[PDB]
Amino acid sequence: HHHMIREILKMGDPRLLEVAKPVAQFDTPELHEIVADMFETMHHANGAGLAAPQIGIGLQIIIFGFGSNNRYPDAPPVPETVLINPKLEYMPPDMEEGWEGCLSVPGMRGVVSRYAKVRYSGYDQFGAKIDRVAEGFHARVVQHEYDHLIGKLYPMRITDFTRFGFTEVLFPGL
Amino acid sequence: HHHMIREILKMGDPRLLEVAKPVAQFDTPELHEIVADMFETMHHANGAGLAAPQIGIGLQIIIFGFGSNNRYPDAPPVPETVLINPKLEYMPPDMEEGWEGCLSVPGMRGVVSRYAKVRYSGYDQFGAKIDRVAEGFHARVVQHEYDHLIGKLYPMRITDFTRFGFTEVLFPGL
Ligand SMILES: [Fe+3]
Ligand SMILES: [Fe+3]
Repeated sequence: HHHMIREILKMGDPRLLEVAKPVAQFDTPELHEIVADMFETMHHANGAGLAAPQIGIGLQIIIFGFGSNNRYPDAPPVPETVLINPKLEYMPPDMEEGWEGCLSVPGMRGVVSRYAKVRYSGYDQFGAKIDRVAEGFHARVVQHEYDHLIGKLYPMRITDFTRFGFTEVLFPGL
Repeated sequence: HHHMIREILKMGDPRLLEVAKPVAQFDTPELHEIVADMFETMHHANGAGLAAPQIGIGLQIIIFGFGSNNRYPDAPPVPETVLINPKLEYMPPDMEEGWEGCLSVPGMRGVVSRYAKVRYSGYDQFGAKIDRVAEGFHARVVQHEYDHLIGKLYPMRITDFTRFGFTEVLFPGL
């Protein structure tokens, strides 16, 4: 055996449009391996977050968080988190527009409106409960990764396609 | 003073969102050079068509046509055409969906609804009048290149973002 980093599926793959299945058991060796592979893939690609369907695993698992990120240099530190079987609550009415990218949409960015604040709950990989209120970029990452679990990619959320394009044109300094 | 092929602007460049100005004088040395550069750029990139704003020239000039095209291998021959100051007439109600790409959106395809038939008129680079009715892929490429003159790129026309993604995933053989 030689370890191979897991590849990220690109938009157009029908697996990214499926609705992920819940994780039935926590703290299994296999789940610890999945989480390790997700962090390895996310870190190698300078991701802000990653959802398991993006590496072909149809499960409700998301990871996110960094101290600094050079694909999103304006983003503040976000707590490193493993969030399994998430439940989100959106807090209307305050929305914020922001530029988003996605490792499954390589080379692009677009403006997406997100809730300024969300509640999220779920479980870590050991089965411990998580229950938080998030705002700003933290809230944006959680919404973006949650969307992957319900088959949504951020171009589906864009309303203004004059603000969608290639990162090297939109953000040359990056 | 070596000739440099003109580069194709990528989506995100604000020049692609502008509304192109009409050509005021036909049959000038400058116009013949623009047309030559457009064909050079289009052919090198296997384009089905090209609009002057895509090479940074804010003028109402489109070119299109080929015997065969390897980015759209199912497309039939389309008459090679230079169309300046185009006037299009859309013919409702018959619409057709088809997979479109764009040299300004490298690496992607998406399903776009177009009129099955259009009328188009305008002038060639010598100032002679052109007036045709086009159907199918011929009508599709004329609509696609005309859109470039009014600041529209095909993701602005997509309504089903489950059918938008990377060419290498959607069409592996290409
Ligand atoms: Fe994503
Ligand atoms: Fe185009």
